[PDB]
Parts: sequence; structure tokens; C-alpha cells
Amino acid sequence: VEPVVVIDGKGHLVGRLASVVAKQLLNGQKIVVVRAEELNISGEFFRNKLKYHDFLRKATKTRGPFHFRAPSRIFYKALRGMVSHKTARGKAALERLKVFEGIPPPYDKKKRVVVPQALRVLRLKPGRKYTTLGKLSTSVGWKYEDVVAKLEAKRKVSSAEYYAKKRAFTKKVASANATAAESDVAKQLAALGY
Amino acid sequence: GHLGFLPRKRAASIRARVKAFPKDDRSKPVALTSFLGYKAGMTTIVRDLDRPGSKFHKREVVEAVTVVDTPPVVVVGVVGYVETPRGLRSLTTVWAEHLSDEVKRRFYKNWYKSKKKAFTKYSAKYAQDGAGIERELARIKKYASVVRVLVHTQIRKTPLAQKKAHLAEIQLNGGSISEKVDWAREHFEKTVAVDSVFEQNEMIDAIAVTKGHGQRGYHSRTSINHKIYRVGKGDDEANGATSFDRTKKTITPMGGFVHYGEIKNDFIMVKGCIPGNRKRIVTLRKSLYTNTSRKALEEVSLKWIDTASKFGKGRFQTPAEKHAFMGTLKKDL
RNA sequence: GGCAGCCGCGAAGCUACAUCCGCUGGAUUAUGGCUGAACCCUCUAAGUCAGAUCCAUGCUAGAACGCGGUGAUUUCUUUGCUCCACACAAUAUAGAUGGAUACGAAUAAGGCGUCCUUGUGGCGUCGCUGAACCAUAGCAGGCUAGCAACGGUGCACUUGGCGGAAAGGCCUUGGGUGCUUGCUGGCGAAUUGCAAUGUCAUUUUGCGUGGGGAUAAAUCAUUUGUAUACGACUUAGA
RNA sequence: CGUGGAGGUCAGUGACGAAGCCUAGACCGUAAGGUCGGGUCGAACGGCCUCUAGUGCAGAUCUUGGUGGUAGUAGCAGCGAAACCACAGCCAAGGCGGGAAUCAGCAUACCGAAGCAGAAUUCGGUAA
RNA sequence: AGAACUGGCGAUGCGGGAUGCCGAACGUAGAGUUAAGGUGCCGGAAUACACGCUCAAGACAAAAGGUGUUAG
RNA sequence: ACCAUCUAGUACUGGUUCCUGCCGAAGUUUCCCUCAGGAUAGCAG
Repeated sequence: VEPVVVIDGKGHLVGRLASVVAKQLLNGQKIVVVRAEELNISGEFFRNKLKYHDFLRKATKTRGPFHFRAPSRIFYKALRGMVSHKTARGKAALERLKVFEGIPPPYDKKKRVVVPQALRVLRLKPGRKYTTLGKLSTSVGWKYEDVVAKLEAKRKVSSAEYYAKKRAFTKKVASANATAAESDVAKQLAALGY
Repeated sequence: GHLGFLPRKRAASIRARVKAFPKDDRSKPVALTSFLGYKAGMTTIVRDLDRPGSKFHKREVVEAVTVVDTPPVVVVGVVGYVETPRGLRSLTTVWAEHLSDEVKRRFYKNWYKSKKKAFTKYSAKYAQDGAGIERELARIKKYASVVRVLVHTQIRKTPLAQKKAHLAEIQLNGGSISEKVDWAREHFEKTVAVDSVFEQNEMIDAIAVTKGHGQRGYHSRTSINHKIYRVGKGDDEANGATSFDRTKKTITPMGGFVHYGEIKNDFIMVKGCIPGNRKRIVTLRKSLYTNTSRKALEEVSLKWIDTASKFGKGRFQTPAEKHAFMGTLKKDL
């Protein structure tokens, strides 16, 4: 297993993703979450928004409830309740977790991962309403969504050129393999499985 | 009591921290988004009310106006900022090669005891072909989004025993941040006048620390919708050179400004009073946007200006008034 | 008037019956419509326009258990401080024991190679798991011989570009120097006795040399008066 | 099991150190406890078979004596207590219970309807 | 609001139900299977399979209505 | 009002001291006009 695993929040579900991340953390696995602003939650926007606004006013009285606005912090709070926090084991587990909006460096130049069982599209029935989380964060007080999108747009650029270069390299490698075919070594490898 | 203006804990410095700027106009020519100065006493001014439908419409009306002791703003550097998901961040700071003694004093409390090793080796880096101090401009151009000029006030011109300089950042109105940094660099060590930014009838806002009653008072406050009535130039003479009262005198009250504020530099007249008392540094801003109301758009003239001293109740306007009625004054003549 | 005050003028402060000012943008709802089924109709089921509650602009404080940049880094604690090269110890790991092995977008479709009369296009085809890809052979990895290429790669340099979101990394030209298991040979492996993780990673700190770099700042004092219940704050001075 | 005393025994131990005291050193008995080594100690004690009783303490607003916070606080730059003291306390609710130190206090309008011409009025919803 | 009665405490541990009825009634230990109760995390256990339901619930109100959804 | 004795009086609070094993309930009835008392009915040796 990789020393650190980066999980793409795009098209994912907050609940299942948080549960699996917490379970892995308790097992002693380092995990990082990126593109958290694109995470999704089941149900329509109104239901999710009300469930969060009511939380902000449930009182402990500022010592307890905090009107935390960052969507990454909201996800951390969601995962916080799934871990045995306020203890050495639970607190140490949370130390192996980081959440960043978008994909800041150096995670950009590294292969991200997705959880097949935490995909919003995979587990959510088609045709049913869902919440993009970004709108909820913007409505509840978050104001960095515009800047997040603006600096993520540059992320798609440059990365596209890198993908094009890798595509050309793979084209050359495939051509070399195709012309390399029919060789004695290749024939022996094919016979012996490989 | 106001809920917004609580708690009443005192401000941490005499200078009021500005934390808002008039957006960023990408089409306007390069200009300063705010101005810095010092607050003097207060005076009285009368003008014609061109406001239509007013009870005193088309009639002379007296209005209370304060005077801000404005020293020339000399540029010492510029600061660039880049947008980030963690909020605005200052990526790099640069200075105008040379720094005056007043600016260096800002970093020192025991300046006399200290060996005076203020900005010096930094100037040595500038004392060459440039290299790093020139590549900083390119770095700012490449990534910066909003650029704030760094300037200080000519404290030694102000009649203040404290010769320590006061400096603050000012955003640049003009877009094309390349032009922002180019203009800032060209204006290094240059002197900027009030006319280069503000203008007559402009609805500026004032921010400063409130008076301390000796905890009530001594807290930062922002006052908006204040109209300038006349750009003042105290460096010259005959500041009262209005269209009326052709007996030119000086805005300085008899015997000087009460308590403090003997004007010896540029000044500005602003409608109403300003938070804080004299000796307090006050920053001026264009008030985000200009209201279209007549009270904010109409232009006003000026006439009578009170010059009697306030070291008591006030009576004599000029020293030449003392004659005729007093007869003989052997003690003097 | 030395002692104890009184009639006119008036501050110095206490301190109001004195004066000015007190802002513009979004998403909604109740509600009014559009398209359009459920079954002619329908503001609703898929969406949408107008439109007060929530957030923005602004103001106030600033995590004293948040963050970025910047003025300078003891000339003798016997290089005192700092960054480096080598060099011996302590210190421990929230826990290596080959490789975080980089597009985007949809999930009632997207790639890959090609064509081009360049498009939401045509053709062949891939998924149905990474159950893979890159590497992996040598005393835990040595010496040396021969063949084919000057390819692969460990490492000291050098020309240049990109990366400001937490850029602190990505490389690129040219040789230099080892290996090359791509192929064919000659050397030593033993005794740890039938195994005892059989010790190979760095996190921090301490002491011993040489290769450079710079040599300052704060408190009290003195005092200030914008401040001032007392702290505190604001200053001037080799 | 153990403490005070007594009958018989160990021809028992002990100034070459017994009683008592401490032990973050050990052993045994699951228990009342016993044993050993070490630091002080300076004059008598221990096991065994029996007899005997003023024989085992955490309480009793217990008795006698000693000792802490309070506290260098009121107090008289001084001189030095008392009261009180199992220990608690920052709140969300039910089983009657989610951080240094000192200085300063104890409502208006927005929609639809009325034979609502206008003015003006009433009603159903939003909302305090 | 008294009441004639039959199982259970008082003297009752332990597992489960966040905490106050179910299981099971007790020497000190090693090994294996279970009761109640559970198998997304806190929480040791299958984000197990199969048939439909539901858009706001879900771990005294059922007297009545819905152009809410699916069957005879 | 105080001082010493009869008086250490007149039945409701508080406390009731070392250890281990075994057995081990009851909370109700009987007989007198009850709460005061006992014969016992039952449980436990």
C-alpha cells in the first residue's frame, strides 16, 4: 500500500467517504482528501441546508458549537464524529488526515485515488436529487468558492499539456512494442503467461 | 448601546488599520485608493446651498468643517498580493532603494542607543545591477493580482515632537497590475500631492481612533459620506484666497491652532468633524462609491472662515484689529 | 493682604441643554407567469422568469494554543552567531522494509489508433477490476575476463525552461565517471554449527575540526501627553 | 492469625547487638499475618503443648495530644489570626447531580379576495 | 380506588437495551460453541444475497383528507 | 442561680473493632379489641 493515499472528493458521498476514511485511519493508514468542494451529499439542497443551519443554532454558549464555514472543515467534522476523538488513539488517527479545497501542490503531480463504494453516482439512485455541497458552503457563509474555481481552472491547464505529452510518449511506446512483437523473447513471454 | 460597536476595548495603535478598499477598477487609470494625513483642530465655514427645495435653498448657510494636517505622501515601496483559498496573501515586499531617517526610526524605539543599522545592507543589494531587487518586479508581474503602494508621511514637516514616520499600504485603483507595478516603481521616492488623488466635492470617508476621556474612547471608528469643500495647500500662503472676502489671511487660528496643529504643510477641508482629536493620524478614502444624491453630488463654494482663537472664549480675529478704540498703549506704542 | 472670603470677565477639565453622519449586491419563500406530462387542462412532476428569509458589502475585535513578507543576526562564551563539508555520541519514532505508479469530463457513456468531405462526425476496438504498470538476478548484493551497442542507469557538473495554492519540485543541453543480468566465462561464499528482526530509514539534540558570511537588537533609565482610576499606550535624546 | 499476662518445654535467641522504627529488597501463606537482608538502636526477648482477658478500630457532630491550606489574609513601612475545609463545579438532557496571574460590574410590510370608482375599510397566508 | 390472586426482589452479581425489560443466576484458570443484542465508524462482527416499498421521515396520533406512491 | 451526692436514673439518634469456609431465610399467620407486648403459622438448624 502507498504510504499516503490521496482521495478525490469529486462525485463522492460525504457519509460513506468519511466512514471509510475514519476506518482506514483507525487501522493506521494515512489518507488525504482533495477536491472536497466538489463533494456531494444525498438529498435535495433544501434538506441538507436545513440540517446544517439547525446545527449552527443548537447551542452547547459559543464554547461548544462553532459556525465553521469551510466545506473541508465541515467534512472533517463529519469524519470527526466517526472517530474516537478526545483520546490518544483517536487523536493520533486524525493526525494522518488532511483536507484541502481543490488540489494544491505537491499533490497535483501525484496519482489521486477514488473509493468505488463511496461514489455518489454509483450508490445514489439515478434521477433522485442531490446536493453539490459547494452551494451549501456558499450560502452558509463560505466566500472562497469563486477563487477556488478560478485557481482550479489553471489546474486543468498545464495538466492537460502534461497529459498530451504522456499520450505521445505512450503512443511511441506502443509503436515500439508493436514493432517489437513476434520476437523470440516476446513469443516466449506470451507462451509463459506474460 | 450599539451592538456592532462592542466590545469597547481600546485600539492597539494610534494609526487606524484600514481593512477595506474600493474594489478594484480594472479600467480606471492608475491612482491611489486612499490618502494619509494628520488631524488638526476644527473651524467654521459658510457656503451657498444650491440644493433644490431646501428651506435654506439658494442662501448662505454655516457649516462646521474640520481641518486635516496633510503632509506630502512620499512613496517608499509597493506590496503585491495574490489570491489564495486561504485569503489574500502578500507574496513579496519591496522598497524604494533609499529610506529616510524617519522611516528607519519606525523600526526603533531606542534609536539613539541603537547602532542605527536600519535598512542598509538591503540598499547594498540595490547598489548594483539590480538582479534580485529587479527580478522581484517580474515576479510581482507574473503572479500578483492586486498591488498596494507603500508610503510614509513627512512627520518632520508636521509640528510634532515625534519624528518617527508613519507608513501604511494603499491599494492602486488602476488595473493591468503590470502598469500598477511600473507606476509604483517610477514613483519610488517621489512626492505625491492631494490633487493627484482627491478632488473638490469628492465624498471621502475618514477613519481614525476616537478621543480618550481618561474604558470609554480610544477606539477605531469609520465615518463615511464626508464631502471635501476645498483642496488646501498650506505650503503656500493666503489659503483663504476664495472668491469672497478679498482680505487674504491664513487658515491658522490666531496664536496657532489650539493645543497643537500649527499648519506648516498641505491641508484639506472636510464636511463635519472627524473621529479622534488632534495629534492623531487619520487616513482618507474615496468612500467606496459616490452617491448620486444632491447632498453628495452638488458642488459648493466657500466664504467666511473663522480665525479667532479659542484660548478662552474668542474675540480678536487679527492682530491689526487692536487700534482706534484702545487709545494709547504706552506699553507697546 | 501675609491670614479668611465676596461682586464683573473667563478658561482647565469634569462633562450634554451643542453639531455631522448612519450602505448596496446575490440565492430563496408566501405570491404572479412560461414551457409541459401524469389524463383537454395545469406555475411542477423534469426546469425557468419576476419576486421580503439567509448570505454577501461595510463597520468592530483579532486564534493572545492562526498565517505571509520584511530592517539586522554577538570580533570574542576563547568561530562568539549563522549556512555548509566530515565526524563521534545521545535521542526516539502513532510505527519504510521496492515505486502516492499525476488530465479533464459523462455515468441512459468515455477513451485509444486512424480518416477527414473537422463533426455532438465515420471506421477497428477496451472495460465487466490494480488478480495490473514500472522494476525485481550479483557476499543485502564483491573482484575480474570476453562478445553486441553506445542504448539503460547510480552520481559530481553545466546551457536553458516550467512550477507562487502550501510554487521548495519538474526537468533540459553536453560531456565526465561506475555498473549494465543484453550475451558468454574464472574467482570467494562454509563455523551464525537446524532459527532467534540477526542490527542497512531518519526526527531532534549534544561534542571535535575546516570553507565562507555579517557583526546587530530590546528592557530600565531618562521622559513624554494625543494617553491617563493603577497597569498600559504614545514619544525625545550617546 | 495476632496482642497483654500465667503453667511445662526448646540444658531456645541475645553487648560478636534482642525489643522498637523505615525499606521502590526478597520469600511464604490467597487470610488475619510470618520470615529474611539492609539504615538507627542499646537491654532483654521468641517458637511449641496448655491456661487466662481491661485482647484486633475509619468512623461514634468520640476523648487526649500534635500537625496542614486558610495566610504572610483581616489585623498592628508593621506584626500575624479566625471562620471554614472528604473532594467536586464550564453547560447541551435525561437517568436528585459539546486552561497561565491579578486588576474593572452583581413590532412593519409583501401577496389573493370584497360592488375595492378614489379616499378609506375587512378578510386567508408569510412573518415578531 | 380499594380489591380476593399467581410469577419476581428484599439478600443479586454478569452480557445486552448510550442510562433505568430480555438472557443468564456467580470458586480461581486454559481451550471451543452460544442466549439476549448486534455486524457503515465510535463498537469486537458481512457497505452479505434475494423480493418491494419510501422523499420527509425511521431505529400518546390512527377520527378524517391527499391530482402523495404500489398492489387486489 | 450556683456548688458535691443519691444519679453511671427515666428507651429513642450515633457507633459497635481480625480473617477464611460451610449452611442460610422471612417479611406472614396464629392466639388477647390493634399500634405495647406472646403463645406461635411458616421459613432456617
